[PDB]
Amino acid sequence: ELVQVLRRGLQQVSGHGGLRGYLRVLFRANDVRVGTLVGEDKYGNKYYEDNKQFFGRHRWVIYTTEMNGRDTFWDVDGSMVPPEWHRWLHCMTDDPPTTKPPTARKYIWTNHKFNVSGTPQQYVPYSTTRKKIQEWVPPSTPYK
Amino acid sequence: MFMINILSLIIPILLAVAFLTLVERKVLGYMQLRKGPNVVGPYGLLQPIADALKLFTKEPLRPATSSISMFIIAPILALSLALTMWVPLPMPYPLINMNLGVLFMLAMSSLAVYSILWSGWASNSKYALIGALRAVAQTISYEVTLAIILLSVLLMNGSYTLSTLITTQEHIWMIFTSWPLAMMWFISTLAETNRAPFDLTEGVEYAAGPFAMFFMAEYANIIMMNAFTAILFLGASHDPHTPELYTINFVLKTLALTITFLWIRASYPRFRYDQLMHLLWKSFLPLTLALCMWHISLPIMTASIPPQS
Amino acid sequence: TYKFVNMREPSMDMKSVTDRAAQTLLWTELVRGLGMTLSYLFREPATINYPFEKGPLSPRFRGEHALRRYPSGEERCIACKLCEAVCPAQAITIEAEPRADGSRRTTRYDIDMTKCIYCGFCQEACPVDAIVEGPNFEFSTETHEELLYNKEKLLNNGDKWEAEIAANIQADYLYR
Amino acid sequence: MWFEILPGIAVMAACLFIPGMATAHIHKFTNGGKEKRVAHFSYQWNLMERDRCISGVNRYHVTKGLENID
Amino acid sequence: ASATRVIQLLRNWASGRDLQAKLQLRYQEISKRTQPPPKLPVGPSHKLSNNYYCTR
Amino acid sequence: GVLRLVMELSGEMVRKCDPHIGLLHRGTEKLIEYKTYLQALPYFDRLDYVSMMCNEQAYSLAVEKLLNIQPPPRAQWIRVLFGEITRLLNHIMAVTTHALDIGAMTPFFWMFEEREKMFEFYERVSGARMHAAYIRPGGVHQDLPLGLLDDIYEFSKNFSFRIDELEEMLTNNRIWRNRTVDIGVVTAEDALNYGFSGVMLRGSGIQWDLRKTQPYDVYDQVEFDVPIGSRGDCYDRYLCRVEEMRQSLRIISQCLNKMPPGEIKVDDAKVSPPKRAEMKTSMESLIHHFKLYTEGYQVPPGATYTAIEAPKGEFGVYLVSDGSSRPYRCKIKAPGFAHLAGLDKMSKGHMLADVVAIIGTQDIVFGEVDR
Amino acid sequence: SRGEYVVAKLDDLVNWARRSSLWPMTFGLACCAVEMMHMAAPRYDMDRFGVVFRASPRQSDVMIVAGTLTNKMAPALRKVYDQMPEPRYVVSMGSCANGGGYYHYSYSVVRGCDRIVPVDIYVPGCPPTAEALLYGILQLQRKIKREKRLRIWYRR
Ligand SMILES: CCCCCCCCCCCCCCCCCC(=O)OC[C@H](COP(=O)([O-])OCC[N+](C)(C)C)OC(=O)CCCCCCCCCCCCCCCCC
Ligand SMILES: CCCCCCCCCCCCCCCCCC(=O)OC[C@H](COP(=O)([O-])OCC[N+](C)(C)C)OC(=O)CCCCCCCCCCCCCCCCC
Ligand SMILES: CCCCCCCCCCCCCCCCCC(=O)OC[C@H](COP(=O)([O-])OCC[N+](C)(C)C)OC(=O)CCCCCCCCCCCCCCCCC
Ligand SMILES: CCCCCCCCCCCCCCCCC[C@@H](O)O[C@H](CO[C@H](O)CCCCCCCCCCCCCCC)COP(=O)(O)OCC[N+](C)(C)C
Ligand SMILES: CCCCCCCCCCCCCCCCC[C@@H](O)O[C@H](CO[C@H](O)CCCCCCCCCCCCCCC)COP(=O)(O)OCC[N+](C)(C)C
Ligand SMILES: CCCCCCCC/C=C/CCCCCCCC(=O)OC[C@H](COP(=O)(O)OCCN)OC(=O)CCCCCCC/C=C/CCCCCCCC
Ligand SMILES: CCCCCCCC/C=C/CCCCCCCC(=O)OC[C@H](COP(=O)(O)OCCN)OC(=O)CCCCCCC/C=C/CCCCCCCC
Ligand SMILES: CC(C)NC(=N)NC(=N)Nc1ccc(Cl)cc1
Ligand SMILES: CC(C)NC(=N)NC(=N)Nc1ccc(Cl)cc1
Ligand code: SF4
Ligand code: SF4
Ligand code: SF4
Repeated sequence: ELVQVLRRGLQQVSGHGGLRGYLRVLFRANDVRVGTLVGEDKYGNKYYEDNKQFFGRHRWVIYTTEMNGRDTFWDVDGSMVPPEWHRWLHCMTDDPPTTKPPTARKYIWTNHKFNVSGTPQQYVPYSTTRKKIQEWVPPSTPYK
Repeated sequence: MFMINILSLIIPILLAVAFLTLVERKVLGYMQLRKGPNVVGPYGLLQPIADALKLFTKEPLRPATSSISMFIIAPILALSLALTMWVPLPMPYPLINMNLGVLFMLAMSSLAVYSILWSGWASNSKYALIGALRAVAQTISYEVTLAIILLSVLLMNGSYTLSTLITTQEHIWMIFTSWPLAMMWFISTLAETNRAPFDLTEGVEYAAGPFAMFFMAEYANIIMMNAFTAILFLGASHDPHTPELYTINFVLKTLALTITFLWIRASYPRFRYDQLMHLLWKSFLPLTLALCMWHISLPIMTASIPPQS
Repeated sequence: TYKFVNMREPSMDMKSVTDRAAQTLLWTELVRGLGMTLSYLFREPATINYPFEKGPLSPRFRGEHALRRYPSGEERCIACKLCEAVCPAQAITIEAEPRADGSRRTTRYDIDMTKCIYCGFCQEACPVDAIVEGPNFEFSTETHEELLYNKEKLLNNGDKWEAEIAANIQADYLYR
Repeated sequence: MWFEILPGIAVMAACLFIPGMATAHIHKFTNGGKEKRVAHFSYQWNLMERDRCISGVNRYHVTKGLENID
Repeated sequence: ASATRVIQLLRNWASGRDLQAKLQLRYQEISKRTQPPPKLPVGPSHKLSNNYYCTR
Repeated sequence: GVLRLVMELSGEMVRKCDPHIGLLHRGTEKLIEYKTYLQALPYFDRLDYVSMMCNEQAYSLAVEKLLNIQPPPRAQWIRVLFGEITRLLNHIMAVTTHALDIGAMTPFFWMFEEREKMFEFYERVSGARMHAAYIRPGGVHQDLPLGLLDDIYEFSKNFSFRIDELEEMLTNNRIWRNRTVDIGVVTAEDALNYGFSGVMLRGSGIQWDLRKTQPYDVYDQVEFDVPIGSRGDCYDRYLCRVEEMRQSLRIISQCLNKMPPGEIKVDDAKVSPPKRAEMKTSMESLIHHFKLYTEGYQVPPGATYTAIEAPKGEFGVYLVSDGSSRPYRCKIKAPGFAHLAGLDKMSKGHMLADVVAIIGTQDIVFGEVDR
Repeated sequence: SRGEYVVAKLDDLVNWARRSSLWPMTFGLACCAVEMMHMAAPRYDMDRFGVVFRASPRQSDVMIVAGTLTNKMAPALRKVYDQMPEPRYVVSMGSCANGGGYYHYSYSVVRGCDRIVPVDIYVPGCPPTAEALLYGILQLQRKIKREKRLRIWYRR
């Protein structure tokens, strides 16, 4: 009935923590659905799951308001997620990183970085090999 | 106070045009299983503003080989005639109460035909000129059919007054009375407004600001046509002491008719030019003439001639 | 076997003629199309809320390239140039020399991502599983140069995506 | 869902409400709380002119009656 | 899905067919994204004897 | 978007059509000559990019015929199943884009959601949503992941309703009938001789189909009907395409029921690469992997012409091998080339919209037209 | 400064409109065009971002070069780019548009559309995923957000 739908909408309003939270999730995420929290990474992203939605909308992420040195309250990217939560969100597996932590290595990055194109941290190519032919340096002593 | 009334008639029409663009996009998306604009604002209630700002702060491309006089006059004429056709419409009281309001609408539409021809001839391009000529032919043919239908309908009204139309439709609906005329009127309004399945012109030279003028004029014409159809065939009950009920009912009917316009555009394919031309002269015009004869004969043979006053 | 799709003469009896005439005068099929479109309008949209929601993928997905390391930290590539031999687009350039400790290791390893066709032949031909196609697909750049990866960029990609790449390889290494 | 189209339709309805309501309110305000007289014919115009003359305040809507004649 | 009963009746009547049976959206009827490890079979030439390549 | 058309009109009629093809020519044949046999597979993958796996299958059949080897039965069944899936994709694209050119767009969006689901199937089986490069000479690259057949079955269950919804909007629509009926009529003899194949022949009424006359893979072990037109116009061709979609659904059901077990590539390490575990534990396997991925297998000298019933008609490969590991010559016969050549014949006595409808019903891919 | 504040706010307002309302002209030349149709499909729905499905060259602000640009086709691309009214942006989608792709060494292929038109965004892939193209479009939007036309003009 319409009454049930209105009650569900009011519950969604109350589920986000009042009015300010509802408005925040409406304006910076364009969706006000509520789902069970699965976990949170070290950057502030919150990952939610709701299996009642159809496939492709049953898992989502609310991005943090500040990642690394960039203010990401409005400017949110798809590259801001760490690799393990990236795999979980893209549904290559059914196991969240909290349940199945990734294997730890001494060379794996501890801090994740998003796309740095258009920024001073952007990648610039260069040749990684040494010079091929060495020239002959003339003697420093005059002959006459 | 009359200038205040004029502004209250004008500005809400433009706002309704912008939000009609928004509503059309969202309705088409939901019919096509998409979502439509829901990102720019809350549920997408900033897309018309963003589009207007971009089109205003977009560079124009006025051709060097073009008549500047016509290039400026055509959008001005189109917008002025789009806004003018709202002053005789009663809702429930017209801004300008005219004894002959219907003929004013016909004359305004006939003059509004000139905008397409002038815009086509201003570009000094052969292909745009040919497209404009085809559009002019389609518009004038469906103008003939609209005029005959509107003459047929008003024979049960007694005059050319839309207030008298309301008084006539106080009891029952002209759509109940003359539904075949309603069908042909709706199709002819679609063809006149050049909406699908009759968008042959869009199926170009103007850009940026002047393009927005034509867009607003076309959408205002669409809204005006839907409002006129709602008044003519879906007459609401008018209470002199609480006029707001009639206004609410009329606005709801106009919105329903415009939504039906969008629905038809989403649903149907496009006619060919010769196919739609044969649609009128060989299918609509004979039936229109027959129904005109029938509606002339009906009041006489049933002793139900409407009062002149 | 075969069948006819448009060979069916309509009946000419008065009932059928009247039905067809009513269909012509009263737009029955057009009303049917309107009803179908209205039903689709009242159905639920199939749009995901990108970038907060992502489309499903598979462990076999091919995206940004990366170079892996051993658990000991030594890089897996042994400078064998099967990459360069098997690359259809010739997007891989490899130069090698003996390392300071005598190992067979690369000194130049460049992949032109604007020339690569993302076909996945390089990770099939690797005898040591060094070069892989990572799951990342959101590495768009604002300049042409940034898409000319080198050994440092590929090693950084491998270190950055090592966990997810290792998980995908573990999940899909029995089919290879 | 499909109810997300309502806010745009609501704004359109609010915009289209303004013309008729404003016209009715202005007509009632400029005529002493009564509907504007419809002078479609010369007889009606003569009636309006006579009403204005008998009112004498140069307003046709100021109506006078039995208390005015006697 | 999650539509109201009146909406379901309206969409079924407008389309003319029962749309609840055939849904365009996938609701938990698809396979799990994580599957048990496989064990692929070997071909006919995985023989330790009488498998000379000159005969095949 | 890469078509240039020079049209001479008489008022409203079209008196001359001249297609100026060549805006998407890339020297694919010469590049294939410069590549090896394994490195030339993506070139066929990118020829007709709505029938990617069909082109892969045609090239694989040509190379296997030259090599005188035979794929395993499971590989053949997988190839047939994915060829039918690709046929569904191509027919959806053709019909929906034909409607999109002529007006209607809602069926385009619906059937493109269906195409998105089929692309999900493609990505699951190969890792690439469009250009799988999955069918290779000797079988297929990898075995099907567990649980893929169940999802294919679900998709096949929920597709006949989609076809019915598509037909509700176009089949009996009077506007669609006006736009497509008695336009682009071609007789059987003219169609043949101009060099027509597939849907054009079936619409004109010729009872010809490669899948039944010259079976390949395991197409002779399935039952399906071949639609036949009567008037040879756009409407008949559209009906034939819809019925072909239904028949491909039937074939997909049969393949799902009768998928066999076994290996997915020929057990010949001198042609098909050995498994990674064998390569990392066996010296012969390592040598064969090295040689196959560096030099490539040699093909005996000869010349072959192998044609398959791609969704757009007869797609053929004329492959000439000089005994090396790289093809000496590779001619690609695309069905759209002859159709676009015959466009001028079909456009006589019509208008611009009719020309658009004729192009749409010819279903031209300029990638395969130009190569 | 009040003038600095006003020009900054006006720049933010103008950039917001251009960022939110994008009307791209799709130059679909090859297989990369199919992924654009799938981005416009219901699942991703490029329309919901304010990116109109299609537009004419006169009313377009973004040109998406998606496909192999050949020598016989380059002049037409340059002509339509010239006909586009400023401000105009270019998104090169796919390997063929970015560099040469599979056809880099061909005699009849332009090795990168950046040899013909100035490209603003490069999207890598063959073909790029619909999500990849959507990410490229959003990156273009965020790049527009950093434009400072009025700030530069006021400091001239
Ligand atoms: C670009 C083409 C332009 C073409 C036109 C150029 C010249 C314009 C000349 C304007 C003449 C105005 C005539 C009316 C003057 C007042 C008379 C009066 O009070 O009439 C009462 C009548 C009352 O209507 P009635 O018929 O009900 O009257 C009977 C009822 N009583 C007696 C009680 C009043 O008003 C009308 O008839 C209204 C219709 C007027 C039609 C003429 C003006 C048309 C304007 C639109 C066309 C031009 C648009 C240009 C746009 C810009 C282009 C760049
Ligand atoms: C996109 C899908 C569209 C589906 C169809 C939507 C319209 C449904 C009508 C049938 C199809 C269209 C036929 C042509 C138009 C018919 C017009 C018609 O009959 O309209 C019926 C009613 C008005 O008719 P009515 O019954 O109110 O008027 C009575 C008239 N007399 C007194 C003379 C008998 O209008 C509507 O239903 C409006 C529909 C469009 C607007 C949708 C959003 C608003 C939803 C309802 C809000 C209700 C509260 C509003 C505020 C109230 C404050 C007190
Ligand atoms: C119903 C409403 C209809 C109208 C709606 C639209 C109008 C309302 C919104 C307008 C927003 C502003 C848009 C302006 C255009 C910006 C983009 C543009 O074109 O940039 C190109 C140029 C950039 O200049 P440029 O010279 O650097 O250009 C670069 C060089 N070329 C030309 C080669 C590209 O913009 C301008 O030149 C605009 C400058 C004037 C506008 C005002 C800026 C200053 C405002 C503050 C002044 C001081 C205030 C304090 C003191 C007051 C004292 C009285
Ligand atoms: C009748 C016509 C009405 C038209 C409008 C009807 C619908 C109106 C809906 C408006 C809902 C509110 C929108 C608010 C959007 C977000 C506002 C904010 O995010 O933007 C600010 C700037 O935006 C503007 O200031 C807000 C404008 C809101 C809309 C104003 C009314 C719309 C204009 C109406 C024009 C009508 C004429 C045009 C017709 C075509 C920047 O703030 P920020 O930098 O992040 O600060 C940090 C964020 N913190 C504080 C949470 C930490
Ligand atoms: C017919 C002509 C119409 C004229 C209308 C004139 C009126 C001005 C128009 C005002 C429209 C509303 C203001 C703009 C709405 C901002 C909405 C807000 O939410 O945008 C924020 C952007 O804020 C930016 O900081 C710019 C703020 C917008 C500009 C506000 C300027 C201040 C108000 C206008 C002042 C005008 C100058 C006054 C000088 C005295 C964040 O959104 P976004 O960027 O998408 O990032 C989120 C991306 N998601 C959705 C995917 C998560
Ligand atoms: C498939 C259909 C396409 C064929 C038909 C399309 C016709 C388009 C013809 C292209 C020729 C270009 C000229 C025609 C449009 C003129 C637009 C114009 O005048 O723009 C002026 C404006 C000038 O700058 P401003 O904005 O005023 O100042 C700020 C500077 N940043 O914009 C410009 O920058 C354009 C200036 C150079 C463009 C003109 C150079 C080419 C002229 C050669 C003559 C060609 C004429 C075409 C003849 C057509 C019949 C054969
Ligand atoms: C306002 C309420 C809205 C409710 C309806 C929702 C919207 C419905 C709109 C859907 C329509 C879709 C757009 C239609 C565009 C095309 C219309 C069309 O094709 O009609 C043409 C149609 C057929 O054309 P063809 O078949 O192509 O020509 C071949 C001839 N053998 O011709 C017509 O004129 C249609 C008929 C209209 C008039 C119908 C009159 C029926 C007969 C009236 C008999 C009663 C006489 C009164 C005397 C009574 C005596 C007691
Ligand atoms: C048919 C397509 C090109 N149109 C649109 N999606 N929106 C549109 N032309 N833009 C717009 C919005 C508001 C106003 Cl007042 C004037 C123009
Ligand atoms: C080469 C084949 C596979 N591709 C397609 N571009 N067919 C085509 N008619 N599709 C299409 C898509 C959008 C528009 Cl606006 C107009 C046409
Ligand atoms: S994916 Fe293919 S084209 Fe790309 S680098 Fe690897 S082998 Fe070369
Ligand atoms: S195949 Fe492996 S070991 Fe050989 S060059 Fe490539 S990454 Fe290095
Ligand atoms: S980059 Fe790949 S998918 Fe895109 S046009 Fe080139 S070959 Fe086709």
